[PDB]
Amino acid sequence: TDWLGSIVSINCGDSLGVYQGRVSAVDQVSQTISLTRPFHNGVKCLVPEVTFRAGDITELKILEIPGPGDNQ
Repeated sequence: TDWLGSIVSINCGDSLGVYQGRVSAVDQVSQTISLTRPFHNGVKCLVPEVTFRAGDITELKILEIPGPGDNQ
């Protein structure tokens, strides 16, 4: 759950491409990671939260590390 509060770029492979955003949630049981207000193709997604399975991610880039405070 260490990714929480970071800003990341998540590549989901050829079919969905790349999403960038703040990590708002991490679910260790379902093995997912949620981005709030993510961008895709240089534009803000219309949906405010998108949740990805870790097993679908081909590359995770850490754009900003979490800050030292409450990231929940």
